Amino acid sequence: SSGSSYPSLLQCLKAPVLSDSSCKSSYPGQITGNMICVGFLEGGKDSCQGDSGGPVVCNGQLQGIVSWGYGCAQKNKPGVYTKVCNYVNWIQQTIAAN
Amino acid sequence: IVGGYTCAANSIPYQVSLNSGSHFCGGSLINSQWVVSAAHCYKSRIQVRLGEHNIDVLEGNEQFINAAKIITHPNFNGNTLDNDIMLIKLSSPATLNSRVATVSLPRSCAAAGTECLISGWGNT
Ligand SMILES: [Ca+2]
Repeated sequence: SSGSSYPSLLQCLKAPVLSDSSCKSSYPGQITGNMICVGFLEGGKDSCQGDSGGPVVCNGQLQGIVSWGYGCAQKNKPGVYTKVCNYVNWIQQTIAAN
Repeated sequence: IVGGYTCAANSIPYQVSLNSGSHFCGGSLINSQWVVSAAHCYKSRIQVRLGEHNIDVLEGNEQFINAAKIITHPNFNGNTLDNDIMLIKLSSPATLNSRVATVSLPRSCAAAGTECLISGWGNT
C-alpha cells in the first residue's frame, strides 16, 4: 500500500501556526483567507506529497488540512493548509443533511 | 512528513488512509460516519482505512470501509487550491474504539505560534 516512496509507518510532526503576514510573504499572490501556514521558515520539517487531506491538530482541535506547498521542507516555503475554522458550518450542515 | 518522527502505534486514532489500490491521501475521522479530507484528493471511488499504523501489514486493528458519498466543497478552485476541503461518508459506520476515534472541530481559530501535531504517510 505504501508503493515506491511512501513510508509504511505513520509519521508525526510538531509545528507552529505561522502569522498571516509570514504566510503571504512566503507565497505572494497565492494565499486566500481560507489558508493558513504551519511549519518552519528555516525549512527542514514539513508535510509532503502523500500527506494531503490529513490533520493539523492544535490543543485537541482540527485546525488544518494538508493542502499544498512549494516543494517540501524548503526554506521560506512552509506548508499551506486549509483553514478548518472557516468551515465548521459547512461541515456540520453537510453532515446534517447527507 | 519530512523531518518528523514515527508516531506511537495508533496514538493518532482519528488519522485515516485513503486508498484506491494503494495509499494516496490522508483524512480525519470527525464522527463515526464521516471523514474530512482535501478536495484535490477526490476520486470517484475511495476505500477508507481506519486504525492503521503500518499500511502494508495487517496488524489487527484495521477497519476497511468503502465510501458511499464524496462531497467536495462547491467553491473548490482546482488551479489555486482555494476551498480545498472534502467530506467522505462511510458506507457503514466505523466502530469507535481506543484505536479508532474522532477529533473535535475547532471552537475558534488558532493563534499564531500555537503548537500543533501534523501526521501522515506522505513522503519523508
Ligand atoms: Ca496495517
